[PDB]
Amino acid sequence: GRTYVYDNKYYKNLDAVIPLDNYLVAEDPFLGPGKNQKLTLFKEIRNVKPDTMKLVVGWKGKEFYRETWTRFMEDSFPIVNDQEVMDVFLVVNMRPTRPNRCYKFLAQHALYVPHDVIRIVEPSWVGSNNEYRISLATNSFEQFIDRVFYKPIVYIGTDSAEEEEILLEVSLVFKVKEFAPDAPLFTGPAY
Amino acid sequence: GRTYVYDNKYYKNLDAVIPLDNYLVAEDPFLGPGKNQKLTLFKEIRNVKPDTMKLVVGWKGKEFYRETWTRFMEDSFPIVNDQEVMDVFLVVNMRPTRPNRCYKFLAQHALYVPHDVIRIVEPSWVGSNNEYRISLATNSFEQFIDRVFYKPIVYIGTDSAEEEEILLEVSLVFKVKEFAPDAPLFTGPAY
Amino acid sequence: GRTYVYDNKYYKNLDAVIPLDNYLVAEDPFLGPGKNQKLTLFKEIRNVKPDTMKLVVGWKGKEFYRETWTRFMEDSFPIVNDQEVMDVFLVVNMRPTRPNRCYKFLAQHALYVPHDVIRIVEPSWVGSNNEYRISLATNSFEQFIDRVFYKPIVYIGTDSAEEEEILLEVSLVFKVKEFAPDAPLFTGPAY
Amino acid sequence: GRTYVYDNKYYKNLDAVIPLDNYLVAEDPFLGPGKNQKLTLFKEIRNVKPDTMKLVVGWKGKEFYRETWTRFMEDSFPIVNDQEVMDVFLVVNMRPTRPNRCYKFLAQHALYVPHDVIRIVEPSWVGSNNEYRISLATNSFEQFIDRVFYKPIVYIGTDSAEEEEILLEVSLVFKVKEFAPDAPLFTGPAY
Amino acid sequence: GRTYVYDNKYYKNLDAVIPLDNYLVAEDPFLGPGKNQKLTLFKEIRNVKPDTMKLVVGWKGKEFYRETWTRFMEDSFPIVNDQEVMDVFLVVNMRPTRPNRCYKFLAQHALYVPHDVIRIVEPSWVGSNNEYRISLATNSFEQFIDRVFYKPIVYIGTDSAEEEEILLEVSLVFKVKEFAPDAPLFTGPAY
Amino acid sequence: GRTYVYDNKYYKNLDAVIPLDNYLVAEDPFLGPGKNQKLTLFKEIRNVKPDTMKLVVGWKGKEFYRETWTRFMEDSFPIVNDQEVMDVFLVVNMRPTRPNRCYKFLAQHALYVPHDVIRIVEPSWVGSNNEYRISLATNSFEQFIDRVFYKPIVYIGTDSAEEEEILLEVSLVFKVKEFAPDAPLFTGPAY
Amino acid sequence: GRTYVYDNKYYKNLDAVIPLDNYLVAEDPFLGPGKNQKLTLFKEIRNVKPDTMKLVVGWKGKEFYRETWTRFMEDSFPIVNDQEVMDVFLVVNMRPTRPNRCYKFLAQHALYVPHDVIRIVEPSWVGSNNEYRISLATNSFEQFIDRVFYKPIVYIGTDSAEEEEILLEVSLVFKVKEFAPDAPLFTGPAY
Amino acid sequence: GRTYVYDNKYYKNLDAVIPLDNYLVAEDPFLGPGKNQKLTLFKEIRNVKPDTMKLVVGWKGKEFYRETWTRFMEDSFPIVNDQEVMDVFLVVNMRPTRPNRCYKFLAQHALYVPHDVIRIVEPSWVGSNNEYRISLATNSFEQFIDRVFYKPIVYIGTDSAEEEEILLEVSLVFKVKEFAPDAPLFTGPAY
Amino acid sequence: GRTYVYDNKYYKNLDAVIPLDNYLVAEDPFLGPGKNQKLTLFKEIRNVKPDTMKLVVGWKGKEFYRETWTRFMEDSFPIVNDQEVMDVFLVVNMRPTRPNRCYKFLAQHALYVPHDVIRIVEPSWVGSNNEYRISLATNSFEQFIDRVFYKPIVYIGTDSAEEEEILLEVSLVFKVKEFAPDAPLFTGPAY
Amino acid sequence: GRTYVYDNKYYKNLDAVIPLDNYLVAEDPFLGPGKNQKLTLFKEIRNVKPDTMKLVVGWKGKEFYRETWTRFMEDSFPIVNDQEVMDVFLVVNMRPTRPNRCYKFLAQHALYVPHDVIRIVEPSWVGSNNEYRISLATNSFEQFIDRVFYKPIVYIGTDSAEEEEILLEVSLVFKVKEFAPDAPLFTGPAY
Repeated sequence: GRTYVYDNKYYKNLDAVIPLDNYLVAEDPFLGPGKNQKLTLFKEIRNVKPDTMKLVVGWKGKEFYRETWTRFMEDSFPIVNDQEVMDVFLVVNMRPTRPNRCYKFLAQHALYVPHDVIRIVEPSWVGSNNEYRISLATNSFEQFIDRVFYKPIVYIGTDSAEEEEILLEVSLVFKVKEFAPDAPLFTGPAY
Repeated sequence: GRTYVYDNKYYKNLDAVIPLDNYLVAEDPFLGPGKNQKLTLFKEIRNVKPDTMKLVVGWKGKEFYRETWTRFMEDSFPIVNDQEVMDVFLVVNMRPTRPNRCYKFLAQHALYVPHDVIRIVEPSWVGSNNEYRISLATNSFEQFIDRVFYKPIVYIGTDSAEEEEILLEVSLVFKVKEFAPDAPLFTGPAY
Repeated sequence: GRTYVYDNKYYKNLDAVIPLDNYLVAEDPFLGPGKNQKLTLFKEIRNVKPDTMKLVVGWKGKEFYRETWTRFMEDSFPIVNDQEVMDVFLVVNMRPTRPNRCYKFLAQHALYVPHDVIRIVEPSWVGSNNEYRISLATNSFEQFIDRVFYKPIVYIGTDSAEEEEILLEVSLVFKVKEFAPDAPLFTGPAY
Repeated sequence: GRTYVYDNKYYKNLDAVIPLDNYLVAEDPFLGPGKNQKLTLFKEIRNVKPDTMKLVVGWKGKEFYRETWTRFMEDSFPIVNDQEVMDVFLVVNMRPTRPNRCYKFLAQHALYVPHDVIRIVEPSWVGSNNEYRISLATNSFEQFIDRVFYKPIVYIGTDSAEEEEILLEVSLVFKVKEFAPDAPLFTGPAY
Repeated sequence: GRTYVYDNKYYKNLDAVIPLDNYLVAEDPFLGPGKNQKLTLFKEIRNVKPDTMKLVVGWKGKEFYRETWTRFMEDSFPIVNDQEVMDVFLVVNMRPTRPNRCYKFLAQHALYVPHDVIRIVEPSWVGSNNEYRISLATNSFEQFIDRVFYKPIVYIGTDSAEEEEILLEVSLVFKVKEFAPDAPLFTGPAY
Repeated sequence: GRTYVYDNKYYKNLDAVIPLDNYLVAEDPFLGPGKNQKLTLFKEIRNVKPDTMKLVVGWKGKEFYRETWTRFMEDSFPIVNDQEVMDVFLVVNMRPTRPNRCYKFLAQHALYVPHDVIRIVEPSWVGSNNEYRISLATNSFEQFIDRVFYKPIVYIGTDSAEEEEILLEVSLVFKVKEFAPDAPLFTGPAY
Repeated sequence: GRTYVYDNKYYKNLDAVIPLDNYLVAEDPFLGPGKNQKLTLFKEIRNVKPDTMKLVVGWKGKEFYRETWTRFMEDSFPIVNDQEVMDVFLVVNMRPTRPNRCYKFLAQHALYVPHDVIRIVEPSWVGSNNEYRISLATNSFEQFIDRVFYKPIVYIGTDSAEEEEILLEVSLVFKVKEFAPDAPLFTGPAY
Repeated sequence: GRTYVYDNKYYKNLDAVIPLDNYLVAEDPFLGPGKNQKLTLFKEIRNVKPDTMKLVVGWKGKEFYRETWTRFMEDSFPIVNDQEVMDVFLVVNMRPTRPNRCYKFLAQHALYVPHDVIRIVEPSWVGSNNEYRISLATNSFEQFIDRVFYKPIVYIGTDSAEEEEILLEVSLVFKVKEFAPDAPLFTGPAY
Repeated sequence: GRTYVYDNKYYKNLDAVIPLDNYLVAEDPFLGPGKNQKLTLFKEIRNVKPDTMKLVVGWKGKEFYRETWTRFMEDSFPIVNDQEVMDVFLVVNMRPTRPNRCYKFLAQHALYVPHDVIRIVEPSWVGSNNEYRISLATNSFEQFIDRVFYKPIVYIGTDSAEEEEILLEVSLVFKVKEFAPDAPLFTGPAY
Repeated sequence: GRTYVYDNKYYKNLDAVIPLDNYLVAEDPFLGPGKNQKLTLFKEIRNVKPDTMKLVVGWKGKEFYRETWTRFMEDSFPIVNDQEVMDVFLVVNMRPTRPNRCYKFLAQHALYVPHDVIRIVEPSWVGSNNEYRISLATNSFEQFIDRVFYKPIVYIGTDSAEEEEILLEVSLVFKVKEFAPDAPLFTGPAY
């Protein structure tokens, strides 16, 4: 948009001259409000037979809570501001250990000792990001137990007609709402 | 895609030669993971006056729990594997008893003795499948009570300007996550 | 569609002669079933610095519950029919106090004394309706406390590179399911 | 169109969420009101020279009326209900006696002894159904004559540059308006 | 479509390799079967006032029949073959006597002495061909009267807001079905 | 654009989720900067023969300047602010005196006694607004002459094949750039 | 296309009323002129390492000619009519022995003892039909040698990053031009 | 594209201001490089029965070579420049002897006495140009034999269900590459 | 476009085988013929009230000419070739001093002491480049005055409903037509 | 494709939720199977008159074979693996020696002393790559002659109406099928 004046005659550039409302969709939590904090717990290789699923993790509650508290605190310390853990996601990331394989990943979870191997029965189909993301929603682990999110068990399979070797990566993704005051950090003594 | 070789000259068939990412949508529960188990409880005929809704079911808690436990166990026994009831849906299926009628179904629920007849006030509009699906989330019924999902009441109406006779079918649809081990059934003694 | 008969020959007007199914979307609560009841609590002017958010409301629980019970009962009395409060939304409506300003509103909530001023960290982006709507789900306030929804705190900011004066309006929007019987109101004595 | 309720939140399926008036055209009589009754009178083979048409039928009035009354009554008896003959169509169906011939059929009618062979002069062009349909609108044939539709003569040709052998089928198609009472047939004596 | 053979390999040119059914429409009579014979009777100039129509022709029956028989026979004699007059159309062709005029022609007919001037009342609108075509369906005129089509009267107007001078041409268009035998004309004596 | 929060899960409305540069064009002066002031000078009826143009105005310079100064000053007095006459347009507005006429207007101007009637020779074609707009760029008329825009002559014709009566309206349209200070009008004495 | 006549008025159905030339392409031989005769010679399983190709067939000329003559004659005898072998294609059909594998087949041929294993160097890419088709153009095998098409060697590989087990089927496809006289087969003696 | 200059301001006309790469196709030989020379050898009428083909030409080699040498030399003499016969095509042009016939032509060739009549077995389908073009690639005929292109036999049929009379025209089309020097023709003696 | 020859057969790549005229538009002067020379004169900050415009520059003629001559000569010296100043543009470039402001710029010019502040009356609307470009068309400044383009005054405003602080940059853009001979620069003495 | 689980409710990202077969085309040899080896023989400048072609190369057979053997062996030695020369292309690359010339290249070849200059007669048109590619399909040159591809002559012209100077580059492009065993190169002695 450009203007020119020639003896009270004005010029402009030619180029410049030339239902669903009732519904809502949820925002992706990792893309939505709050910070993302990924704590990778472990790696695992499983070989899965067709029409079966293998147990990914079989921790007792005390071990799940010890691993969660330890890893979160070791990574986060010092917690400098008031913050809220909006949610904790158990993330299972899958990949083939072999190239030139074409199949889809299958998963199911639950929130006694679980079966190591189960048959596929109406599973959840894992998308192309090959990740199954499960919503699970102190000074010492002792105080964490004294002051009293679900303990997950997960099964992974494929829709393949042959045995498949899978590499699994299990993580905890924390959704954190940080309340950092409009206050600077000063070297002591302040002022 | 076809290939031909004629004296080091290669040939191929002519025919062969010639934003929203931030958001999520929930999967339909009946189409999603887990098995579907429909227990039809009863059939009912109601005549509904314009601008009114009639009570479909007025069971006491003890009767709702007796009917649910009895029908589920009678249908399922023996429960052979570890399983989880993900959810229980109260399904109300509606149909006109007369042909050549054009109107939409209206519904409302709640989770003292309820009114048999109420006035329509900002109802839920039932879709073209003519079904209103409400999420409600042992050895004897006694043990089921001893070990301690909501008790629903439902109203059905029409947007019709005349009285309408409706046939109602009330069911419980269970969402079941079955954990069947990779283990066969053998005639005893095994091996 | 018009028909004419001329000596057993029939005539008609020329003009008359000439995947996504697996998923669900939630209905907007204010547009969906149940009545809407808006109780405006107060108005507030805040001046917000770039990259910061100011506290909108810092009521103690007892004050939040006193304000909610008082305003709801004063507005609703007499409650003539059986009704259910489906949900309570804390609505924060924002507007600039100045014209010719172009920026987007930013918000974050939480359900000790909160900080008056915080830094913007992965906030929720407020849409073009300039409203942040938070789901929060007796005879005297004493009976309301004796018989025992969350207490919200909200921060508002802008993505502006300059200081901005904002006018805020805080309301409670109640979602009400009214069960009005098919019964008239008669002057006493009835019949 | 499917609806789901989860704790007072409503869901719907995504797929369900996503001049010439001044004029009239006549309805095809065979497709329009009234029954169709086809009485095939005869078959005929004619060889037609280019630019000429041959006489299909040269019956005297008395023979046309004898053939019509006889064939209609022999086919229809007993006429059980009140009925009206809306119209009578003389239908001439044409086909080549040879395969691999490509030409169009030509026709002309009239309602002294007619010429057997005439020259083509501004004829009617027969369509791809190869049928020329001409609208022509008692106890004994004697009573039919005593109580007193036109007698047709028809010529058929081709636009071919060679002699063509044609197979002709001549029929009478009656348009019948039946007035069958809402009354059953009982074995005598009735009741 | 071209084909080439090179040592049992076949080649083809690349370019060669790459509801309303229930209704009928009448064919335009002048374009349809039968010959057209135009007998122009006379020319006439009329000046028509806005919202009025002037009488085009006011002949007595005897004059209409004398003019028709005389003009048809004078033009046609000798009638060499058997023929049928399918129909007679009274054609009124209109044109402005002045250039640079923009208006539409209006017409009405009827099949006592008629009024010379009438008011326009729900007329027929003449199309862009500026022609109003009305279907009207011996040795001496005496024999034509002795052996015993309607006598038309026509009014023409305009939708103009001023007086308009119109040139009218009145004709009779005959639709003739000629039955010319497949027989030559020989100089006498034949053979 | 609407936002909802349900237990740290964020929601948005579905509808909201879903060369020539080198050249310039002049702005229409009547639509462009500066005020418009129309002084209608006179009305005139002319009858124009085909292929000819008639003189609209034949004023001497002194009369053109007297008429312009008088009409402008009589209309404008008092000139309260500093202003600049950017341009003066001689506007000739044309219309037929008769309805139902279809032709285009033709014009030519010039800035001895002119011919009253000229032949059409490569004229300017007047557009559908039927206006020909010609750019022409004190206390007493005497001072206006003492202190010392062109004097126009205009011809109007038609492309019609007949004589046409035209109604002409001749005006002067002034383009005025007003410099009104940011100062109020006070009743004397001020303050 | 249907026609109707009503009192000399004709009716028709409404529905019926409403560069690269310089070049040639070769016809697919199996789809083109001449009969197809497939003689399957053998089946073979090969395991191919990434970036390598394995020899499919390493027959001496005498063995290739013995296998070809024997299989063709055993299948064809008696050759009842004059015929011409237009061409002989060596067809190598490939398939994975495992499901859920995604890769493309690679091939190369040649028309001393060949290497069993070679490296992939600018190969021919096999299309989606997984077939590599190579054009190769008596009473006893002795007479076939006495009266004196090329002897092929073929390599097959994949573009896979892992070792792949392939099932190969090697065939000879004959293109046969049969000249069967217009003469019947009679039981002897004829006539 | 037009340019105008008005006092250092430049003007231009408004109208002026406003995969398959890996493959080759052969050029049609008659449209491609080299001259075309058509020598028509003979005309022939054949009547072909359905599902049969008739022999077009049954010349002995000596006759084919005599006819070819004689016709080529008689037509070409004197051969004034160095030239190369790129190819010789046997062209068979077909046409029906009767009008109003719709069928496709069928052909087959071969390069003992051949059968006059054969059955159609997987023929070549002749395109809409009705031509079958077969590539066949001295001072006296004696020298042509002394110094030592194939001898063709051709069959023609139709896909017709009746007997068809065909007119055949057999030609030889020569593809000639002429090397005419950049040298004039002078009357002797030159210079 | 690629060509291949195989034994007199030619190949080509497949990919290669597959009103307003009456008017003119002016070319943008800065993009059109002649060089551009920008002499920035000064920077200025103005605060403009809604519905008002502030004076940008109020130089006397002698100061405008002194500033123009001085700046042009200081920048250009030495003028080595014959050149023509086609035009001089007064360019006023505007920008807000604050971010997050949305309004359009308004301007007016004129070519006594002018008012510092005027009311907006039919202004020129400044385009998105935020520039108002006004066409204005020796050895010492004394000689420049002795040998004898307009002196501009400019007002700038906004369409804003609040007071706005604007940063203005005033420049002179010269359009220069340089006539540099086809002659080199040599160090003296030449040759 | 991303999946989320919230209390047995499954979520997916919205974005993820939303004839010629009978013919073959030859693959470009330089893009198809086998390696490419370009041996540039020489450069040449020719001036070609309109409607004429100049001889590019006039080598005797012995010189063509000496140049080919020498250049191929000098470039290739040592030939380390078994290889097959699939084809040899004579490539003539053309370019103008002058800029701002617009014409197309013309070519013709042949496989006595040839004329240096010939007239253009039905040539091959060279495409936009300006290359004419002609398919032409030991220890010492003596052994190459002792053990016994065509010798080409090429003419180049233009469709220009003036004389044109052309730069020509003549090369031999070899198509090589390398059979490199799956065997490494070891320093002697191996193992």
